[PDB]
Amino acid sequence: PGIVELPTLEELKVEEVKVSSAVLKAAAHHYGAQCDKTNKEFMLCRWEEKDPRRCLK
Amino acid sequence: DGPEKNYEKTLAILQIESEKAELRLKEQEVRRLMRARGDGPWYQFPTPEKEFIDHSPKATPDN
Repeated sequence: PGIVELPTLEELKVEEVKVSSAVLKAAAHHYGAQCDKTNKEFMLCRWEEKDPRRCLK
Repeated sequence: DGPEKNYEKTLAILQIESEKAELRLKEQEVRRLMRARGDGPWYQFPTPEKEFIDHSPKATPDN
């Protein structure tokens, strides 16, 4: 009965990494130390709030 | 002994059996209501156990 809300295309238009998987596995251990605060905030929101639509930013 | 004994003993027996009738019919209507709607202690049929659910953090968020 209730409509689903969804974000628009421009609420997802984002500058992407465009970077492969070995380039990324190599720098994993440094990306886990630097850029950990934002990543862990995103994780806490994504698991505390069970909605993707509530964490795009 | 006399007539008073028989008379009043009969009265006692009569109140006993009248009360028993009252309670039997009451029990019938009680069971009827309890089974038609599970508001009461009886005819509460079992449901799945609540304490064996895992509430911990999962592997995915949208568990």
